[PDB]
Amino acid sequence: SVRGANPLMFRANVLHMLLEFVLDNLYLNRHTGFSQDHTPFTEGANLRS
Amino acid sequence: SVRGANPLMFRANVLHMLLEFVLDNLYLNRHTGFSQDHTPFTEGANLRS
Repeated sequence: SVRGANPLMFRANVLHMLLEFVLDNLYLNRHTGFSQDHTPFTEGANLRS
Repeated sequence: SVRGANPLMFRANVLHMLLEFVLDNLYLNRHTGFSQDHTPFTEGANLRS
């Protein structure tokens, strides 16, 4: 069945899933730049772009 | 909006304005001639022409 899955394989699958969840997130957070807020919504904070 | 200024930039703007107010007035007062006046109300005064 295409709509179905075998339960005894659940853990195996979930595990591998988490493994990719990690692999796919292995990056360094890069810094971009800002601009001061020209409105009064915030007290002149620096919003990242 | 074309019309309308931004209040948070008021002092900033005003200051600059005062700066030009000074710069535009940085001159020496030149001495020009006069004329001896005999109008009844300013009799004998030397008005600068």
